[PDB]
Amino acid sequence: LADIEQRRRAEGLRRELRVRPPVAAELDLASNDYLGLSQHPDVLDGGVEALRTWGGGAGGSRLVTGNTELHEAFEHQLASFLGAESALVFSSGYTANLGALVALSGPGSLIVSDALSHASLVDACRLSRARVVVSPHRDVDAVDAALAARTEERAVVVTESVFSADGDLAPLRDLHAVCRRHGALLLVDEAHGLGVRGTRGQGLLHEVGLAGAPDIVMTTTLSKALGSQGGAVLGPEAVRAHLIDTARSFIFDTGLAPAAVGAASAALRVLDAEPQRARAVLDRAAELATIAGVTEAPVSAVVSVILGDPEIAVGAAAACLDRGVRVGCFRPPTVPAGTSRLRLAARASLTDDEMALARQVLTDVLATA
Amino acid sequence: ELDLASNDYLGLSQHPDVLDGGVEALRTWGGGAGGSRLVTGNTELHEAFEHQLASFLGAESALVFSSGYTANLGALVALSGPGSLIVSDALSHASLVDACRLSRARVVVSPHRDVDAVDAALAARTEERAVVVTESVFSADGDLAPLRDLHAVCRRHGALLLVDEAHGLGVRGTRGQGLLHEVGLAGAPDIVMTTTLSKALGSQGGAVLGPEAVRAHLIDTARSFIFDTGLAPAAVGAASAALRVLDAEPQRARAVLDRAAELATIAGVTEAPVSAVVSVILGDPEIAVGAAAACLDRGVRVGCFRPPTVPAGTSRLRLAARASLTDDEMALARQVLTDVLATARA
Repeated sequence: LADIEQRRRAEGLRRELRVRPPVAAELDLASNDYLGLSQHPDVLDGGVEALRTWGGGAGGSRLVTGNTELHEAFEHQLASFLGAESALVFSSGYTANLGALVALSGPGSLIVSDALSHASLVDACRLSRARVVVSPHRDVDAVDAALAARTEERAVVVTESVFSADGDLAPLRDLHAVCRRHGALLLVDEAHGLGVRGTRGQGLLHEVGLAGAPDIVMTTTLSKALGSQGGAVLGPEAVRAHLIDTARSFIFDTGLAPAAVGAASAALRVLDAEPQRARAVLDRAAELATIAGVTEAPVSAVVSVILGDPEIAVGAAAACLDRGVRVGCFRPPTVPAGTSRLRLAARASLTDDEMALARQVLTDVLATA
Repeated sequence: ELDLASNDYLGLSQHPDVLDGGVEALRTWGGGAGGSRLVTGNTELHEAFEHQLASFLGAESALVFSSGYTANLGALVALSGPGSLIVSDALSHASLVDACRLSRARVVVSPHRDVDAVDAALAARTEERAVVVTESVFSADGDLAPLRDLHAVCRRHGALLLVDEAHGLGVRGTRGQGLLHEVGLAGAPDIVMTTTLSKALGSQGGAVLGPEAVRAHLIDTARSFIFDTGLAPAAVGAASAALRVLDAEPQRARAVLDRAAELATIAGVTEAPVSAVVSVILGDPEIAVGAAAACLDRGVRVGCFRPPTVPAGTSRLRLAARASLTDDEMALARQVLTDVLATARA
């Protein structure tokens, strides 16, 4: 009942408030539309055409024909682009993670999940009803130790390829080595890897040479680089079939709107035709990092700018905002108490003029902090 | 062929205004929303639709999710949690089980529409916080939940009532506002409602409706919302337009009932259907799939529930009514279903 109301008290008095409305007007360095494809003309046209062809939403789930030919065609397109045999779309990356992790583990199995994991995967781990071990961030030897000592026959090692927290890279090859050595599955969330890592933006798995691996399952969102909505699970065909019969986050879920599928497919075609875009987001990231005084070269789209106390940094975010530039802002308790930071999300579609605005605003705001 | 298996209850998925709304939304806001709705996703469009839907359903506030599934996850997880009690109806529990598991709460599963069982569960709890979860129209048999009784019992024990109106929206109510609104429970301070946008409203997504505090609470604490990139503008525009068509044309909501009755008449069912979907219980798990295959082979796709979904003695066909059903299609259904059922119950 009213229990809600002073668990407003506790976060009314304390540093947190929600939320805000836009309508396209200023410079956004906080979105994860890494390739700027969300508002690309061709993506808009693809979503519109798909919408006019199939209508709004669909109807049920599938094993032969519930949704559409559109979904399958896109699944094959994405799978072909990423080097996997099969793909299956979900309503979101969240539900894709739920479905995949639940279907590939279950009771009596082991899940080894990186500590800095997005959730998405914590809820998936809970929903899986498997034994969950949380291993230290990118600690390969810890994972190996967990896998070697297990009594459960079936094991899944879960990690992000590019971490949502700091944008750092996971040691996918080493992890896959320990996985194969102990007969474990490797499940990698490439939400921040797709369109960013790889010479052509195929993700970190493809970049480090693990595309098409028989014991690797990949998940990703369609809402970042591919600038749309929805999720996808990719891997060997058997994985897709298994998902089709068993996945409570897929059979009960009405799936993905045709418009989102068309937009994602178009975004994929533009990305495939323009590999330079994937380099462009990294280059822009580097530019932002140089503007912000960050010495560490960006390995992903997002640049973290650690300032310190949670009120010079929020002040920096407010000054940036009042000068037409919205940036990301992490503070306690989302991050450790001494590391309140700004977060700069690069996009491949950033023009030199927009970068000039960012340069002015960020230079001035940061110089006085 | 004739599809009697879809849940596009109002036939709005390809309604011209729905298409135009989605196209406009897409051309205005683009594909998806870049990020979540704590980033830059809370668009004027989402807010406007939430207010619109809340206004139509008589609720104070609404919050849209990427699906009805994630809407249920968010609502149930955020409003229960460790140290609380969840009382979940047995026949709605198989869609809501993931939410119950995710909730980290103590979960008691009560017999179908057994109000006194729920009361006994609420009275004997040690947890101050309790949530009773049910569907208004059950996906299993399309029957109605005793919402008024459940609410009386909830108020007796200071418990929250959580209702999934996925199959009630656009179907129950004089204007298709759902069962809660119909039995006079709209806008109740101790009732939270969820619904999909993918059935009657012929689009995609979910929504949680209730007191303003519920919405603010969800925005601040709901993990299937904060970590979720949300709902496409096109889906929101399509849903909004569908809602406007439904509000302007209540007869559609009446029509789906009428067709359902007709289907029930075709199948020999004596009870007038209380919802869009009609069950034809045959029996054995291959007299029913065989009947479904015969229907399919004569141009009509019907539903078929079997073990694990239903008890072994009641494997059945399911016929989903739509407002967009023509008299010609109803004639086809008459011919095919009468013929097949006579040959399945023989």
